Amino acid sequence: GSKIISAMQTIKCVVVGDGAVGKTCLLISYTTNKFPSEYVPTVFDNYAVTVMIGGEPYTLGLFDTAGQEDYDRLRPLSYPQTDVFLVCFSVVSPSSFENVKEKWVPEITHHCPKTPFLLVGTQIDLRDDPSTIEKLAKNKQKPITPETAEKLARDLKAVKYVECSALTQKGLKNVFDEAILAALEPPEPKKSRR
Repeated sequence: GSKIISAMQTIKCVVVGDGAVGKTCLLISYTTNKFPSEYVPTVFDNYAVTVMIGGEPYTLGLFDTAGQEDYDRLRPLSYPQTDVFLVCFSVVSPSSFENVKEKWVPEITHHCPKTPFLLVGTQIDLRDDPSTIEKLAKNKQKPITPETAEKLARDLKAVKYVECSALTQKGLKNVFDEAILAALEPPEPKKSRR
């Protein structure tokens, strides 16, 4: 019975995998909607901002691999929290979204198979640019197909599968509505009688 609508349930997202090695831009836009086109690691990072689905605020605390001199304990005390799982999907690489299955599912659902599973297409701003080509250029270009992505999201049945470059926003408000809907899970006392 969550309190009335709204309220920053706080959504700590655990991004797993790299996907076209371009997940940075996502976190950037996840907070500044301005990926590396005009963003770079020149200041302290790691934080949660508050977004808005339809007028409700939901913080998103992004958490990637380790990388802290402080050396946190093997078991963080964030157990009692959200901790969603943003499986970075790769539509700008050759079936890169599939290595995701190989180690990302064993890192998110085999690890925390609670519900928050969001398959998000990454670096989609280069899916149409040669930018993501050097990333692989094995195929001199190769974006995920409609039989590729659904192919593995069908294998994990995440919370939801989409595509949206960090800065593009063709579905970030959706992955963000999901990432939050995956870490804020609203009550289900809906009213029937259509």
